[PDB]
Amino acid sequence: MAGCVVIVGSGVIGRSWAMLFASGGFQVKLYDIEQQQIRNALENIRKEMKLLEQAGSLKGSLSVEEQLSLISGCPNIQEAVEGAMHIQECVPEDLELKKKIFAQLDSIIDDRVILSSSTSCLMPSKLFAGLVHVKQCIVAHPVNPPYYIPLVELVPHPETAPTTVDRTHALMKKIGQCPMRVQKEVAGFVLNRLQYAIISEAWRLVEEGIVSPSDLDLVMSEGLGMRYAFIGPLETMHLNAEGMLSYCDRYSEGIKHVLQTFGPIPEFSRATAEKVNQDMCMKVPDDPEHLAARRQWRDECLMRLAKLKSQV
Ligand SMILES: NC(=O)c1ccc[n+]([C@@H]2O[C@H](COP(=O)([O-])OP(=O)(O)OC[C@H]3O[C@@H](n4cnc5c(N)ncnc54)[C@H](O)[C@@H]3O)[C@@H](O)[C@H]2O)c1
Ligand SMILES: [Cl-]
Repeated sequence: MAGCVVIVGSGVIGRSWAMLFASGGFQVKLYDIEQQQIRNALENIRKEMKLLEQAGSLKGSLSVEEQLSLISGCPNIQEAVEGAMHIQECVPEDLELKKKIFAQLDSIIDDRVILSSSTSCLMPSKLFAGLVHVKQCIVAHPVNPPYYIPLVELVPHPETAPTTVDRTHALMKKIGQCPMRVQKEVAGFVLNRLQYAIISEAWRLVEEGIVSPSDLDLVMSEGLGMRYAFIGPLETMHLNAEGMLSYCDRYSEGIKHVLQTFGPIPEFSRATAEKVNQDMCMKVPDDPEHLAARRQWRDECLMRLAKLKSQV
């Protein structure tokens, strides 16, 4: 009864979105510039949904067969977007390519559909520059693997209509994800700014030999990361003293003292990358089979954690 959802780009992220939207009861049309990618996407989604069902990880109440019947290939973009209510773009991370596609869509779409990019790093102000339908534009950035990790960052353009944000929020909630709002665009949005703050100090600590990369990673996974699975950094402050003000009173002099001892932004030189890599390879060799085995274990853990979080 409501429009379908269109996925523009049936790759890694496109396929995950398709599964998310199908589980919410939405009709999904998969478009790609390569028709073979639509065919492969439909085959891989069929195979993955069977795997999820067997793991007990398939979302919502609809059967495998119900959800799969919601997803079809649609190689014609005009037909795909006709009557759509949401278009999620999932083409490669390339500003000129995204702007081209958006300019094509701009000339054919109606005033109700929402146009949403999956981009992890491009600014809405550049993506949607000069578009007639700029009010309908938004970034909805997911976290890979989005079927297990629910966070979606919603990042508007300055001229994005509030209704676009609210509609997109409600849509993300219906499919089971966890939308949040980035009020004004900034480099890295929110998630990558925190991630890169951590990477930057970790890199310096290991380059300096304060700890090995493997021990630094245990400091996170047997320590700080266990807390962060459930509570964010600001709530941690709140709970680790008698409230946030108490925590600042106790610890803020120290936080400043520690931060004032930070080294400069790394170069991330090839020489240092190679030394870090040599260390990483002791635990996880950088050939395809070893990397894929470790990612499969990672994803199983993510899936089990998602299930735990849903119960508490
Ligand atoms: N971990 C991730 O992979 C990840 C996580 C979050 C966000 N993102 C973002 O999602 C977007 C897509 O990433 P991906 O990893 O799924 O890319 P991908 O390379 O897996 O898939 C891209 C798809 O776009 C298709 N394509 C290329 N040009 C096209 C065009 N003109 N029109 C239609 N389709 C076209 C390709 O054929 C391909 O199937 C990127 O902006 C990326 O930054 C990726
Ligand atoms: Cl270099």
